[PDB]
Amino acid sequence: EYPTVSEIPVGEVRLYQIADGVWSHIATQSFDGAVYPSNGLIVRDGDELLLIDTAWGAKNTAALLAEIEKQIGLPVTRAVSTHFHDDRVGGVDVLRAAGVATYASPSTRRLAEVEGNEIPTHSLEGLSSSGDAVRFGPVELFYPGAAHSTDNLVVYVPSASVLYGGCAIYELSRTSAGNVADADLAEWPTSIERIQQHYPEAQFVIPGHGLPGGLDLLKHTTNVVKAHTNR
Ligand SMILES: O=C(O)/C(S)=C/c1c(Cl)ccc(Cl)c1Cl
Ligand SMILES: [Zn+2]
Ligand SMILES: [Zn+2]
Ligand SMILES: [Zn+2]
Repeated sequence: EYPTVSEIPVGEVRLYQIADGVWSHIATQSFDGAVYPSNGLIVRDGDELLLIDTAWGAKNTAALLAEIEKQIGLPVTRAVSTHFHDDRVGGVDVLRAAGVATYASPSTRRLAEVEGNEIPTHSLEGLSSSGDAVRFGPVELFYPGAAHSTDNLVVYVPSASVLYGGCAIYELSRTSAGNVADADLAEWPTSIERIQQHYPEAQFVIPGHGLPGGLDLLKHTTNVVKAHTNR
């Protein structure tokens, strides 16, 4: 029932209800002649919504907002980008022009600036050291350490036991490493270990791209990363 890469045409956005007031949003994008899926999260915050990550681009993000307006009908007041790559911050300008307050760690904002990507406005405090956790409305933000990127955060929704690992977590069908240009391969397994240590009760784990599963995705990503390490 979860929408796959092949069912979403580029430009469109699907929403998937996970629990009471917890959705993921799924989009697609073309890169080097191939089509990739991309996940984000939507968490109800009273009568407002917390957005996790853009839909990979200005066009997709504008369509994500229109789809939230149509399907949920509650305002997105804040948004967090979980690291600095285009699939997480591409569309921040759209969010900001819509009146959304955009957030990311100081590291993420700096790395986005250096990369020439869109820069979230607000700086998240309390996430400077590996293992740091901070509450942000209806979710907990967690810096597990460097993994897919030095700045990657993961998001936990306590009300529904939903762990959003972002691009630090691979889907099961991905058996080889993606683009690891900005990754810390040496530390990636340890960082996943921290996620496991801090959210062992997680029932529903969302990767940055592809289908969700359980906590098996953590060990799965460790296997792929270590396999790539021995390439
Ligand atoms: O594998 C991933 O999860 C990501 S975000 C890969 C990537 C990188 Cl490393 C740089 C740039 C862009 Cl656009 C993307 Cl998609
Ligand atoms: Zn990335
Ligand atoms: Zn503001
Ligand atoms: Zn990604």
